[PDB]
Amino acid sequence: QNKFDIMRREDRLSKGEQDLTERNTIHYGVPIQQIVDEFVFRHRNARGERPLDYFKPFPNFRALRLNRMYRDVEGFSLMKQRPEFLEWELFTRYRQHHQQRRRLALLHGLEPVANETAQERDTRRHRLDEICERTPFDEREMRVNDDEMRVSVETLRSWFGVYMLPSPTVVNAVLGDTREHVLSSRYLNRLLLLESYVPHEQPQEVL
Amino acid sequence: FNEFDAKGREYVQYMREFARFDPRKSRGNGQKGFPFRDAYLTKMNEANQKT
Amino acid sequence: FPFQWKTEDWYEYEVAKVRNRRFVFENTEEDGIRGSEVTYKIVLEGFWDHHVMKLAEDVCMFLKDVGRQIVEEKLVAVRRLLQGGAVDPELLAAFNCARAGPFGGLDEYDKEEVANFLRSDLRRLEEQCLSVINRCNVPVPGATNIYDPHTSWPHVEKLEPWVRMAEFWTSEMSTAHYEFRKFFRVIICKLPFQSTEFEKRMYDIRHWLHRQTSCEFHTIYRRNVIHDSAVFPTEHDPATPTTHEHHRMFSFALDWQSAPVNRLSTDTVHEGESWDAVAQRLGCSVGELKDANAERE
Amino acid sequence: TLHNQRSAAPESSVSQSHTVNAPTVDECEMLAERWGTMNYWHNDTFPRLVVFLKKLLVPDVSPLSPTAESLLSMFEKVVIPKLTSDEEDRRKLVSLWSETTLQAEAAVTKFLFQRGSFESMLHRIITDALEKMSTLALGGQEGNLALEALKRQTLFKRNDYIQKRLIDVVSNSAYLGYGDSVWQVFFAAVEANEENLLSDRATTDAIRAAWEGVMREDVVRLPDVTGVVALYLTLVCIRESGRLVPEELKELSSGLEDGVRPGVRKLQQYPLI
Amino acid sequence: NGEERAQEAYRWFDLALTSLAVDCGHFVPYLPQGTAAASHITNALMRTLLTCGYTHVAAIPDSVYDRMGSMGISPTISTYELVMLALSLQGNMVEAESILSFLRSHHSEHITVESFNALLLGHREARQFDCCDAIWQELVDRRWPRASPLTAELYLRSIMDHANTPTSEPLQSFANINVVEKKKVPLVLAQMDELGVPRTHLSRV
Amino acid sequence: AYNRGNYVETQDSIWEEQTASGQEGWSPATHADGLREGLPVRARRPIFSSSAEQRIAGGPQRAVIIQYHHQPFFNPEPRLVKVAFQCDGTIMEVPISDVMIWQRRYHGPERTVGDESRRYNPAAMRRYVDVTDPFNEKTSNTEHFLDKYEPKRNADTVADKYRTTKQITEIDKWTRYDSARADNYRPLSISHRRDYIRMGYIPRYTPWEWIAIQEADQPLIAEQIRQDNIGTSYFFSLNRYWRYKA
Amino acid sequence: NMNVVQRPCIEDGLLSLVLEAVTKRHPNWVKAGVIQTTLKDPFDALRWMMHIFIRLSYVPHAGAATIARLSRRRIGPIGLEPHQFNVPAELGFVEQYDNLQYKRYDWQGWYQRMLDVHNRNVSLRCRICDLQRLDGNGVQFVDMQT
Amino acid sequence: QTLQNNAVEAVGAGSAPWSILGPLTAIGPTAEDTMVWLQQHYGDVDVMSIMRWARFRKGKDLMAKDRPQYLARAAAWIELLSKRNREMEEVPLTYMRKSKPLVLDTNSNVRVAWQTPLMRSGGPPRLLAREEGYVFHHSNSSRFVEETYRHPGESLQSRYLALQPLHTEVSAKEDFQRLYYQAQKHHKQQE
Amino acid sequence: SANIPRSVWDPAQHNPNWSDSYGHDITNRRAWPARKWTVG
Repeated sequence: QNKFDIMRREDRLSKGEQDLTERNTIHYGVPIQQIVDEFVFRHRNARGERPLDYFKPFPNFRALRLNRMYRDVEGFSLMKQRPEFLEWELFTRYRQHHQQRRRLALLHGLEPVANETAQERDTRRHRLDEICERTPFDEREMRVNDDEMRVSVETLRSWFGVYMLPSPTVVNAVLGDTREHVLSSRYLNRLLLLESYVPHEQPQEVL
Repeated sequence: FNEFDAKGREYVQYMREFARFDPRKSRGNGQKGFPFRDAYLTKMNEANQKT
Repeated sequence: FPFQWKTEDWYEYEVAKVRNRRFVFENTEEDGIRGSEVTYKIVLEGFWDHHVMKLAEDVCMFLKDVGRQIVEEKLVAVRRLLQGGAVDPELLAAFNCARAGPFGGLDEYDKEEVANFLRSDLRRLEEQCLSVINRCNVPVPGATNIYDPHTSWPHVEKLEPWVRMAEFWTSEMSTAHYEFRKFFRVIICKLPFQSTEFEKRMYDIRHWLHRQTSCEFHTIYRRNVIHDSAVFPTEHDPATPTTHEHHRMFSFALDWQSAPVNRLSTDTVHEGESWDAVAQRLGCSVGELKDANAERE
Repeated sequence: TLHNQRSAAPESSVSQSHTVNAPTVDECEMLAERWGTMNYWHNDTFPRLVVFLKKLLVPDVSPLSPTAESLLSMFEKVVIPKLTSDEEDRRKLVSLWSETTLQAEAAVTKFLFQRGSFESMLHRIITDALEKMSTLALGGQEGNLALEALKRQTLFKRNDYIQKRLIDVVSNSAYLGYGDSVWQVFFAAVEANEENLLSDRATTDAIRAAWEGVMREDVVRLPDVTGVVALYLTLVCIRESGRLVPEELKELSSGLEDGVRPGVRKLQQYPLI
Repeated sequence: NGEERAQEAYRWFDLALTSLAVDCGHFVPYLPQGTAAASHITNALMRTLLTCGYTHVAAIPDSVYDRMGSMGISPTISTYELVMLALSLQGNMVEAESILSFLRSHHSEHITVESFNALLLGHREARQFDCCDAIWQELVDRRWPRASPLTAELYLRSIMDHANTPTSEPLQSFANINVVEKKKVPLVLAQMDELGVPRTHLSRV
Repeated sequence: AYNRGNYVETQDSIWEEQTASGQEGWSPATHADGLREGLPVRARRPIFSSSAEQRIAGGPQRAVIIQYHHQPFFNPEPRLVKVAFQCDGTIMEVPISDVMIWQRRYHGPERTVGDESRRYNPAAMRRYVDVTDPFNEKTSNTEHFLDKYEPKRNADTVADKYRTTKQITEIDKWTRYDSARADNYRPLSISHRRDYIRMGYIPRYTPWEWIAIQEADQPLIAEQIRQDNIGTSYFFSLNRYWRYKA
Repeated sequence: NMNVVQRPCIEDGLLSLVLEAVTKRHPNWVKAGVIQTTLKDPFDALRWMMHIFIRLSYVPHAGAATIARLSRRRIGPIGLEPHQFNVPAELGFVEQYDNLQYKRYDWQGWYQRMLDVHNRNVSLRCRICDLQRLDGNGVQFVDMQT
Repeated sequence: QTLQNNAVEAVGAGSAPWSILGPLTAIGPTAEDTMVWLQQHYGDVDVMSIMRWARFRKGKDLMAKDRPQYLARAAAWIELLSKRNREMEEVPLTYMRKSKPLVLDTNSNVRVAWQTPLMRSGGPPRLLAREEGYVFHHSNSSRFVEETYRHPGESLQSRYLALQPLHTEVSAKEDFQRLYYQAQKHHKQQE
Repeated sequence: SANIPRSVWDPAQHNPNWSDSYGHDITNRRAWPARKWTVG
């Protein structure tokens, strides 16, 4: 009824925001838990979406939920829709490498902060790469899960190459003996460096 | 199996309570500040016990 | 070890442990699950033990989602109070109220020190509001233990059922033994602030309870009490002391007045009295007498 | 089919009361009146007491040359029979040089924690010296350069004093135990000297009553404090820890609280390799 | 006559700045922009432009604030409160909460109740009533600046606007759901009896 | 802005994005968060004074968790965590409330460990698990010295390995008890979307709409607010009018 | 020998300078008689540390009551006169309303009155350690003999 | 005195240009001019009724006996009840600058601040701030910055990297009174 | 605060570790064979 509200609605629609007159009624539309329960009820406990640990006698609460793709696969460049027989074990080894990197950063005060300037971020990342290249990779924390097999580091080094899973001699040779230390971001950056090298126009019928 | 049975879990908890008992920390706890009758009254009789 | 004691210490231990059963201070200024500001106990009663157990899963899930929403509403206010604020002049006047401080004389707190005492208390609100929120996000239906205070908020505590048996004839032929019984689960809600929004939401659980299942509410809250040293003064003993004859049967109604004793706050000035002579007769300072009588010069 | 209401993430359970973030430039501005905890001034990353002591430094001052050292060392008796030759001008110049040296020492010891007031007072001293120099010194304009050298030297002296005796003392926060071992040393020093601090002959009954009422609560939490008061507490605890530590560890030790408690189970006691 | 009174306010602002440049004839290149009179006249201009139509209300934090910055005039607390009220009438809540967060970070001893009234009115206009409850609970918690009867007016009107709001997720299967928020009204009134806000200082509607 | 080909740079940028948004970071630790050996932690350093009655808390320093007796009989109230601090290596026993872990999410029961992605199968209807060996007990990863004398027959080893191994389709059946299953959560309103198959569904949690209707129908008692700011009437309140008297 | 730090030696003049800066930062400490400027006794600097800690840690009863009324919403009156002490105390009481049979009918009044008068108990609790604070006159409220 | 204290505290003690020209005009030398000045500078309240109410204090006539006490009481009551006096006695605040998100998104709290040409001299004349994308953005952990990038040379880094965000931290506010005071100090203490 | 909390309906406040109502009771009614060994 007001000209103020009409001008505000036209301004908000020009900005590309939600009209306040569409907020006149409250919609508590479709919670995720009801959607998941309807999906499970429609698909008869949703087999195929459950992991293989769900069909084991003592599942954890993480095995009781359906399969989703989390933010672990977002960095892996070799990850496809269908991996070829050994890429998932390399991805799990890289994931455990980053988890040990997170543990080492929490140990030595190299965790990120909220107001981090990019120069402080690069300094903290360089110090974390300096302190993680001299720490050996812990294999006791490497936990095998739903379907993958237990693969040693030597099989992955023979198949994928020595550059994919490096030795300290290898990272000293690329940035400048078979043992595994925690991966660093500057070494993978050097590896990627070496691998890369009229308004209101009208149609013809109205014309 | 587990480590202890039902009465064994009870009396191992009473020894952990008396190992960290401090009477000034029993300020307003009520009867939960009473420090395991068996081991507490044993200490009060050391003038008679004399190992 | 082995435990051998005097019997007089064991006689004194066993009476002291039962008499001090409810001599407990619930709302203490402390860390997590022990310490709080208000304590709510909702005693649920029903005729079957699985009826009260299924209700205590229905109410604890209700008070978890409600209580997390209210504490998040208090946590979003406490984190604004910690970013910055202006000191209340009535709060500053409360610190500078005593005549003599701990260091002798008037302790003049500025706006820096009073905002420091307010910041150190609001830092305790954040550590206690995060303790309730973290225990409200733990009980997933995959792994749920609502009977442990370290795991869930609120937790359920067991109570002994009320059981009363009857001995009556089935005829002088035989005696029947039937027992009335009802079962109890109590729900302990410990909040580190007083919220009337939560007390309103707690009282309306009685309108959607289960069949033949009722409840009662317990509330232990902190409340400031003033001991007025002028209404209840600390005086000497009288010259003629009281005896046992003032404490006979029916001396509670005919010998003693109710506390407190009325003391006269008005007086009349005599013939040769001055400002220093009335204050001597009333036992007060001369400047204190003129402040109560600022109308008359 | 979605919701028209405002979608918002749940409020963060990360404790912002104990989260010490990166220091902003407005925080370094208002650090002179900032109330912080002992963890805040002696933080493991970004300690704020070092930032508070580093904003007292006079910037862009440098140690002067050994030529300027040889100039400023001998001005009382070799250059003073060159600017003038008569008795009263020599007497005036001797008195002015001695008074300017005395007030430069007073300036470098007086305003140690106020940089702007020290700078303004030193500028006023240098101008009031230069004007009375320009009255009777003339001699080819030599004394004004020797007073600019003294202006450089006195500005270097305070910046070296607050570096060596304040910044390099409170530098290693891990040696100080991130402020908590400072409080441990303070409580142990009170634990050693109850007869001198809290007695019937030491303090009044109100002080003892307030001290007992502080230390009888459910959790005794340490108060947040101002940066100059934090520096005071740190320096007195550094001085007082020498008496509580046994004689083998008085000079060289690992940590401020090292040997203060009688029996401590350390993690570095087993791995000698 | 929103646009005409806005043009007259801009013309009188230009007249005022010319007379302030006359009346100030060291700090010579920084006059009269550094004086209290320029900030007072700019606050008067913002307070008058709030009265006008939506274009000038939207131009208060857009054009007027940028012009006050480019002229070099130091603002006061009424400047930020009128900018917050203009953003409140626009419906932009993240910028108004950003301005109050700026005031909480830097100049916290100068904040008056008009900023809280601006946020209450704006979250009432943006129909985010949970933020209205959060702001009212924060104002009851800190107790300073003191709650005017305009605070109780805006909060109770936000409660009555939320309680009369129909919902569409149960599709009115049994009854109206939001009426239970009127149960918050006997609580908050009691809070007014603790806040010293007289309930007779409420409008008749 | 980050290198998508780099894995560590991408995961570090994800970590910094979730740290800036407040999702990850130092939060007070629950008992359910998985406090185990080798855990980095921020624990408040306890201060010891003989004049202190209960205890003195201090600033949160970084430490490792050496051990944590999660059993309620090995660790009564208040619970203790054995930690070793970063600065001096001092092993102490701190309370569990003075313990802060680096959470990775808001809603977690175990906020310490991160989420892990599961493998994908296109035709996931066929997947074979040994019923006798669900976690593969009887297989030996290491080569023993006695396998030279074990029988080298092949068919008898594959026969039992394919006999008791069952597909996941015939492990469990969707009965009529699953159709009438009650929700583990409290629903918003009772949904008639799936009401053709359920046939006897009774909820174990009353929905939010029904709670709101039961709350909106009954009034409040004005004396439940129990506000008090004056004090107690020491002279009059017990001597009031006779109909309303104490 | 590499992971050891030489203990720095602090002279009394540097302590006097930092104490002068502390007094100039907080003049109301010297005005209220908390700290001094002098360093005559050898235990003076530790005494001023103890006084600073007592001032920054001890909360008076009226100020603590006002802070508890502010954010924790503790109800009750607050006395600012020196003859009024603030006692933080707990109050326990029972609320009971029937909802099964005695929810409503002509019996509901006397049954609700029976439930109310049966729940007439009010438990008022106070720690004696909370009573051992300083009064408005500077003397402690409850001492040992009290 | 209040305006002089505001201009002193705006810098931190010298005076600011805040107290050069305040909102009060001079009083005319007439009692009618006095009534004019009180009606045009405190006209939201009834000044004469306030001065009549402030006359007596606990029965004592202050206007006939304690004259400066009555003047201080009436001035305090007029300054309290008047809203225009409350709006004209405000402390000068710093200027809150707008900000935009970063081009290379490193943090959600790190933002590129909008800088006044008074702060940085030179450069091109700019447009309005909202068109480029500058809004009011501030929180508890907000940090403001100027964002450039390190200049790429003809080397191994050509396209694989996102041209790393070299940052330079700026302030969140523009203290105009302190800038004017420091500029006048550089115009005065240098000479 | 609101009558129905934000954790119910808002997808940004959804618990990621929450599991459906049907899987746990189907897991709990599984019958596993006891005899895994040859002798005992």
